[PDB]
Amino acid sequence: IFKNIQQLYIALGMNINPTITQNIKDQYFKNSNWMQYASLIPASVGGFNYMAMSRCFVRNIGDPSVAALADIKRFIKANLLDRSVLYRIMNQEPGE
Amino acid sequence: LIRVGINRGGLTYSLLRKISNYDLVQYETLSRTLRLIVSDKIRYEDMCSVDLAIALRQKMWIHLSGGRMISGLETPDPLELLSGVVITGSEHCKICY
Amino acid sequence: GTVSDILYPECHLNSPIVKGKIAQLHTIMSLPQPYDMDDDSILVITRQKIKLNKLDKRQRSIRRLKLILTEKVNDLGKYTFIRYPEMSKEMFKLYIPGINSKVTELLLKADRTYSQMTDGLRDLWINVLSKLASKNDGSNYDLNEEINNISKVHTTYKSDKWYNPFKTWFTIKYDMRRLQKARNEITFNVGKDYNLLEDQKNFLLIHPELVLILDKQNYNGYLITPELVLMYCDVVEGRWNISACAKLDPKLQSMYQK
Amino acid sequence: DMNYWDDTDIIHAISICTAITIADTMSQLDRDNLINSLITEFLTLDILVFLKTFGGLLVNQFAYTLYSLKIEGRDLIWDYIMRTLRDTSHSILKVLSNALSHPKVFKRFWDCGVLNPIYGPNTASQDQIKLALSICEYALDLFMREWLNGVSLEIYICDSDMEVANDRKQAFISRHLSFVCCLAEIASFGPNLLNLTYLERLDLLKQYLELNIKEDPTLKYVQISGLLIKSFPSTVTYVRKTAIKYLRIRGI
Ligand SMILES: [Zn+2]
Repeated sequence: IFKNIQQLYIALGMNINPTITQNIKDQYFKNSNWMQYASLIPASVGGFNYMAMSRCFVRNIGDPSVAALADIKRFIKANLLDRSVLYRIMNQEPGE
Repeated sequence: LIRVGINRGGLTYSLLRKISNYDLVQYETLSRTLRLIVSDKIRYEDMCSVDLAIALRQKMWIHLSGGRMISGLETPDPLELLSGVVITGSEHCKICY
Repeated sequence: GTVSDILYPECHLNSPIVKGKIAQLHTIMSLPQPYDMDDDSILVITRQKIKLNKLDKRQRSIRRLKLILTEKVNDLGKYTFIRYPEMSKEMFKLYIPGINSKVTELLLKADRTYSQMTDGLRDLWINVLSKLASKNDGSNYDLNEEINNISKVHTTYKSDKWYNPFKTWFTIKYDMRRLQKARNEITFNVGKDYNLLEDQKNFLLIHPELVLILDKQNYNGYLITPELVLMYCDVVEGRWNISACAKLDPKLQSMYQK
Repeated sequence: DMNYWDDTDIIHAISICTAITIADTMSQLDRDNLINSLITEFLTLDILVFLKTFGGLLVNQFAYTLYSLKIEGRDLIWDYIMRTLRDTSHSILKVLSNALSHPKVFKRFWDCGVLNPIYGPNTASQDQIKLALSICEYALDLFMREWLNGVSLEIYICDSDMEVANDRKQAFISRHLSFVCCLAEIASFGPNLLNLTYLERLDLLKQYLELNIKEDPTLKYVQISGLLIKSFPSTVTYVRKTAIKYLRIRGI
């Protein structure tokens, strides 16, 4: 988690990609808890967290979505995330 | 890809724009998700993760599935299913009892 | 040169390290030659190409930095240049406080963001351990050293011996990669293609083809290829990670010092 | 007049006037209110500012359609603008194509890098519409990046009559406000601007933007007051001719 946070900050502030504008950068740097949410929400549902908690015990976890939602519930119980985060994840817009 | 495209042709600006904008689009999508406004009518945190996955896949695939059922995907994850009891001190297993 | 917005410079070492390239860098821009080679054919070829004015575009761009070097550093003839293997002791711990003032603030912000969630992480793992193996008699999971060490990951990473060399090398690699990528992408005005950083103790020149480091306290010079930059950077980053993670884990605290 | 001007200022003026001429935004402003020789400035202008201004004018031209058809986000705006420009041919495309046919202009845009050798086999008089379309593709993205990076956009509102110039300025402000509403992804709840005049459009759009600012102090950190407008009593074409004549006098 610590290295993910550091890498997100590096990618958003000190990278050679010229397409990263300023509005995105200060939107993530100034909105409260946004970097924490980005580093903590699992990647299967939108976030940038790629390590499931059950991956520390078994190699094959099944399908990623169930593990991601179980991890989100565990985060909510541990006060790492709020319930509104789960509601937003459930009500996000679909692709095409 | 660039070398082979130079050798054979067929590349164009509007094709590689998709590759060059990838990370920015990812950040924009996450930011769009994060400032959504939601209500507390449904208590999703009290459901099982399998049911949550089923509901999420029903919501996100609605433009193709409609109301139809998607099966053969969801399996439980180990850390939610299991309950371990270390038996010691001449006491019966609480779950077994 | 090709122009595209999807071409990125290499971030890690994937090629071998060849003595001939470093020796050629020494012999192109007129400097004393520290290397002695088994087969010095490339040096002879480069010297003859210099004599007949037959240097390539990149070679000429490398060559014309000697004018800047002579203009800036007045006493250039009394520096001694050191070969690749002999300079590793000084390159492995290279600290230039003047140049690394950008990564420091980003890493401080990262430390703050992580520090605001250690209690939640501890509670999460305590709940998981209590649910996975529940013992009726005591066995309070809170007073576990491995769990207790969660609240000091950022502190251990920051208060590490290899933090400052990592910051310096990361800054150098970032600058060099920025210039190399600036070669490929669309440009509208042509300007200087190098980066010069002057300090009371260090002199740093970054070019898409080389890095020159001069220390004036003892008058020593280091001329390195872009491959050596990536090699040094990821070696120092590996040492940093190893040291911090061995410090945190109770099972590897002896291996830390060893 | 322009005696106090330096070389950079006159070059910038030449490039901005060329951008204003290529995309006939002035006649568009006039309808809102109810020269064949073009080579020499293209050989003596600045590419970067010209492309940025051209992208700004292109996105300003389609602002009302982008507001009516609720399109939000930089990617979707670029997609729709390019789709419309590719399908329905314009006259600005023809003007740009005729200008780029000259070998020296083609060489300039070839050496700058916008006309990429990889993306297709193109030479002078080989193709015209494709070259103009590629220029537009790069200009749109460049302007969007510059605007999102907080860089001001400056244009010239030139007319002999004062009130006509003021009306043109007001119409441009209205279109720019509509574009800013579209780019902030807050245009879905905007008031309907159908069959309505430009003054009331400006008033209503400003009120809506003020209300959204009242909701959150930063509307997703998108710049607003980046417009820099300089007005001259003479016309745009006269300004371009005058600037290029002083450039000729100083011997480049
Ligand atoms: Zn039992």
